Amino acid sequence: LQFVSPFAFEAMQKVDVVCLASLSDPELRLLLPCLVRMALCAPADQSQSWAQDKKLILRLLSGVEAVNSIVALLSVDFHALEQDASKEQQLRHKLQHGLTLEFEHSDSPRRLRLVLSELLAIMNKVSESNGEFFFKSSELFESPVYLEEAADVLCILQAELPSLLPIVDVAEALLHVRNGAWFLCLLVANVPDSFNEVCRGLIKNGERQDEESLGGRRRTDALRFLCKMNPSQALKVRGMVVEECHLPGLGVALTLDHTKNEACEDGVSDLVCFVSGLLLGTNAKVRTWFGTFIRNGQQRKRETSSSVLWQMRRQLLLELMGILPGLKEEHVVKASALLRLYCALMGIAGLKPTEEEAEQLLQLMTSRPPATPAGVRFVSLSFCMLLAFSTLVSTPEQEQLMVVWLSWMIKEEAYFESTSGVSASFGEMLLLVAMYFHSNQLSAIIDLVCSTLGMKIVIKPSSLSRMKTIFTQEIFTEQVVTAHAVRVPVTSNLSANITGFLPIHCIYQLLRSRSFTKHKVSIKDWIYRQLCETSTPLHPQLLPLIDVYINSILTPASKSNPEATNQPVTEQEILNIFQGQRFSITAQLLVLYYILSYEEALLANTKTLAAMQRKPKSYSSSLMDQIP
Amino acid sequence: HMRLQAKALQLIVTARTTRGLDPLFGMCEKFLQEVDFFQRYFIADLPHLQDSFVDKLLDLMPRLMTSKPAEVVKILQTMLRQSAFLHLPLPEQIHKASATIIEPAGESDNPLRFTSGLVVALDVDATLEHVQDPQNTVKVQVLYPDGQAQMIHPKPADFRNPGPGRHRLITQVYLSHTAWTEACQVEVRLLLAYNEGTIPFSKPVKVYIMPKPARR
Amino acid sequence: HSAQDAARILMCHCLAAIAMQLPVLGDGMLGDLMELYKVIGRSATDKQQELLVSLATVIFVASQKALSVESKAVIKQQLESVSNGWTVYRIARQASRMGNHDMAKELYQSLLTQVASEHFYFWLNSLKEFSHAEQCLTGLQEENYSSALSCIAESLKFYHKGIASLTAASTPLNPLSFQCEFVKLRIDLLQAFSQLICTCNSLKTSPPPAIATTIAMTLGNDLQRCGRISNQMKQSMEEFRSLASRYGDLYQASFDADSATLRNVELQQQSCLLISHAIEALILDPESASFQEYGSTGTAHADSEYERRMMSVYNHVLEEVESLNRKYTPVSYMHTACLCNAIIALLKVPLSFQRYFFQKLQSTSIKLALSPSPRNPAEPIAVQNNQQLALKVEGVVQHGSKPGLFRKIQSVCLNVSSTLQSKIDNMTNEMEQRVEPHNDYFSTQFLLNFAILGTHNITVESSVKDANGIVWKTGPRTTIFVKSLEDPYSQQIRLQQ
Amino acid sequence: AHVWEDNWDDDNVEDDFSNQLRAELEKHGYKM
Repeated sequence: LQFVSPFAFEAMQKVDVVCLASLSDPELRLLLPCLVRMALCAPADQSQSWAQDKKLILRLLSGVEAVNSIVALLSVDFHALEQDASKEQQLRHKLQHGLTLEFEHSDSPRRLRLVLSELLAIMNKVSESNGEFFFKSSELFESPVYLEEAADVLCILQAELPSLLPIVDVAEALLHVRNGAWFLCLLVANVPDSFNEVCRGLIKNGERQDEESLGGRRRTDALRFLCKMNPSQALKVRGMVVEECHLPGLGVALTLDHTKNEACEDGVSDLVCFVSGLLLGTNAKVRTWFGTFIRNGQQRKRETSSSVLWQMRRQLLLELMGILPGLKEEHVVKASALLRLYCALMGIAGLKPTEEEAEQLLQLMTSRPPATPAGVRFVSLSFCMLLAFSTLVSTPEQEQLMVVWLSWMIKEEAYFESTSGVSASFGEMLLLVAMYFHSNQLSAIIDLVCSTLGMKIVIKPSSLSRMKTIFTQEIFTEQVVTAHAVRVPVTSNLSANITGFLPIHCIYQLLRSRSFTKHKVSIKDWIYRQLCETSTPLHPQLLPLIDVYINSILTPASKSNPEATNQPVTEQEILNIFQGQRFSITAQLLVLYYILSYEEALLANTKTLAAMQRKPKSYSSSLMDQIP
Repeated sequence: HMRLQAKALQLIVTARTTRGLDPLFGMCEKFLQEVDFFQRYFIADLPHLQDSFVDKLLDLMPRLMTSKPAEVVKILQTMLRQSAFLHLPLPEQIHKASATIIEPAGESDNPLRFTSGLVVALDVDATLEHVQDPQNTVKVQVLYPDGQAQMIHPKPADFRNPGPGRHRLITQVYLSHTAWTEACQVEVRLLLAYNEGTIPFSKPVKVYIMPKPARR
Repeated sequence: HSAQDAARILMCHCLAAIAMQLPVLGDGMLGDLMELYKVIGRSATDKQQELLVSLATVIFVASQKALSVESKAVIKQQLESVSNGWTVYRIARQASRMGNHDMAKELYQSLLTQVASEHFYFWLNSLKEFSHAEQCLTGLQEENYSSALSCIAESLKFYHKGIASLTAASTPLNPLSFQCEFVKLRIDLLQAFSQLICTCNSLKTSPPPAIATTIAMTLGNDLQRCGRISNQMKQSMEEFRSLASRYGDLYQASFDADSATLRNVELQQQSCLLISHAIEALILDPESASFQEYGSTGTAHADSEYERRMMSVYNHVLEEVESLNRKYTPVSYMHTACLCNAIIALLKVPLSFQRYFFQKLQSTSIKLALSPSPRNPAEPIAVQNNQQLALKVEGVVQHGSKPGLFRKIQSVCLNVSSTLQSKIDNMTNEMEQRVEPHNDYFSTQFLLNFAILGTHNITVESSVKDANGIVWKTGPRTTIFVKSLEDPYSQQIRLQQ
Repeated sequence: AHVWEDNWDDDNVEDDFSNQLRAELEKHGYKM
């Protein structure tokens, strides 16, 4: 069978007579009835340009005897045919030869009556079927010899009986008809302006979440034929699909057809953009409906390569093949977008990935990005991706792979921050998840992972227990996380407005643990820089932090090891703060709090200091009377 | 005069929004009828109104009888755009009425409790200041929180007159409804009716009401 | 000419205002501002970004018409010489504001090729696609319907790509609700235009012949000069009116924009209603129409040259339809030509991307926490159905900044109704109450009465009404499930009844 | 009052979203 070409359809829609002259014989044979209706019938427009258009329509109408066939068909009396149709409709509400043979031998009025009876019977059968898909067989409509003239007669019926034959009901009846996809393509080719109405009626009568039904498959194929014959409005059809929340496999088919039409390797593909917008968009019903679609495609255990799900999965895999090289510079944002889409796939839509998909996922995890803020974002999402789905790594090969990768990361934590310029959000979330693992704050682990991902999924606590066994033994020890914490830069412009879980909370908990003085790590530089950079209002952790700090300066960590002692802030630094303007107001308020608590704690707890015999530098009277 | 001007502006706006030529005709007929009622009632003071909207419109009145409503509202629009501003002669030491409910206080969180369908009598004690015809004008309005307004008239023995032009309203208001799940707030306000419509001139008070179901 | 590169930013802002009022001031002296632009690079060292942004804004205002390729190449030369990405992004945003979509497309392409993050990338990409589609729309020829619909199809393909990438950029935080909804309504407007011009072209597809074949041409039974085309005109009129209703909905749900953006949305709804009235008063019954624009129109009190241009187009369409109201029979000989002319003018005026589509201010919100019996899950709340039900709704208003930037909240009209969850849809209780928040917290008690066995859904609305008094339908519109069971003694008595 | 009221170009007026974009894109600081 030959479908109507898009060039022919745009020529018909734009009514360009030179274009219609440029089209060749078979498409004009397909498009005869409307053109001869144009050339014979009384014109609504009487303009002279339309007169030249009409004589050129005659010029191209040279050479066809089906013109005379349509002449006879128009000569049949439509009022009598209509009233007989109405009476037969009322009766239905209340031939030895085959149908093709009767169509052939019987004259044009009997032909019209028989095709009208078949269409009306199919319409009534659908209307009593009430959306239940059936199959209706007619040898006239299934005889490949007589398809052309049969479709011409159907076009004449549609053009002659608007009220008796609603075009949307005709479209549904022909959807039930076996060759009615080709028939409807010819119908919309003859009547171009009803294309949107036809597509709307099809998707309104379509099913919600079944692409495996026969009727759903036929509707999908018909709309695919329509979008193939009109590629310009294919994305519009996709738009109404998204609006009406029907036929998601059909929407995927449109997306794949358009990404086959357009080859733009510079940007992110419209497939990735469209699926990401559906899965991560604000429309809850669309997200749930598409998730149900992915669930059905996943639970479909049959490996059918013509499935649109396997099609778009393969297209995504090939796009990842194009992305994956050392990682290139400009590919990083595209890779991160693909990662977010994949997380949308297995997290909220529950697509189980196969072993090669998982291997490529681990390769993309362990890919080394350049030292950019984009690379920082990429590695943050990658670490959260693996933490979210530790199920991706199964074999010891990928186990030692991600161990080596994470070892490389913890060697390049502050290096990445220093090269980027932005504070290490990745390093600080590493610090947070480190003490979350140590104190078994798995709920906080889950919440931080979801917040980093920007989308809510549920994650397995036993999988996080396995990752805890990986994480807390050889990757992160007490001294390792201590060094990591002291090399984390401070939270810039710290206040109570910036909410969350903070490195200041981490440092406070560590100093409660006294691990800094246990592993001999200087903390006064970190405290000094954070408090010098702090502004107003006040984050409520600062005062207990400073009190624990001053208690750690005086009281040693261990009885057996009295030497465990943090060095206090130097009076030269206190002068540099109190020069005043260079600093804030909250900074020297906290510094005054620290020094006064220092003096009071020295003159209160002097018994332990006497037992220690390491009396620290009591501050000078010059410092005391330079402080206002 | 100002009320006529208001009706004219409302007619102009409905003319802007309305497509029906016969609704326009009806509104025009009623508006001109009200203008005729105004001039018939106030034959006088037409010399007192100089360069006035109403008197210039009375001069142009027969052409409005002749003409279609479209040009009627067009001329009325321009006419009232550059019509006038009238002087308002200030009278002697007049006062505006003021109603203040001193009882119930309404700050009580202790609800008033009864059984379903039965009525509770709530005293209303208010001071009215500078009201003429108080027993016929001052009426009580109670809003039940299911949204309905009950209008209670006081009997004319409830209007004590201790002094000149200052009255006290002491009355009963009968509140009943079906049972409620929790206590709610019933609105009590003093409406002033004329002769045709009502005007609130008191601060509303909220009273906590809670009906219980039957005990057995 | 005579300035020392400090006051130039200030007078550039000022002359931008003056040319924003009167358009001729830019195309009068296009050249000298480009000369100052070319001397910028070796003229400035300290606020290069600021004066670059200002003078690029005014070069767009000056070249409100189609921008010269040489001029934009010089602009790109200086920007690629010395600029911040944030700088050139602000030039791009001003280009989107004025309407120079080709330059906008180029700048969005460069910023897209850099970016760093994901929603940022998708946001820039969507902006790029709308700029490209608007470039295609500006590439239009007068009185050529086939080329016009081809350009429409191309631009609609590019909005489809852009709106997909915009939904990709959408996040639970900073959700682009206004942006997505406004661009979707623009898409639907252009789809309606394409469908209307398609039916206009198919007017000559023997519809009068179908009418004359079905019924007598003289004294037509379906209509006087009846037509399936007239039926499609009725469909288009109803669709356009629905689109105008959606625009009114978008505006009244936005409520947060400034005067320029709210005015611009009003103009888009104006265009939609113009097409609706044109197709209603010309194709449909003109005697029943009988409408003449006997009112003041064409005053230059507008706040934008864009607004003036749409207003002039409106005056042109009104005068043409008022001339052609009674000339022809309903066969629509040149009525289709008049409609096509209106469409071509309305698409020749390009667009104006606006501030609330961009940076948003005065972000006000209503929390609107109801406090019934607390339904932590979606379990419905049992009521005895004999007494009543109380609601105890509560709302607290929050402001992202200085609350009174444009509109100060005055009163909150809460609106509560019921619905029968188990299938007149329980539309009996249609309450609304106008609570005035004295402070930023308020509560109000509602009583619901129902004696129905099935589950019900209860819906509330905020209806924030401002100082001068507007509807402004914003707010959460949350819903609560309520169960309804009855006394066993009551059921036994009813069974005995 | 300021010189021009419809000024999209001002620092403290602009909101959180393209403040974050400003942070990123000032960090970037170039176009090809």
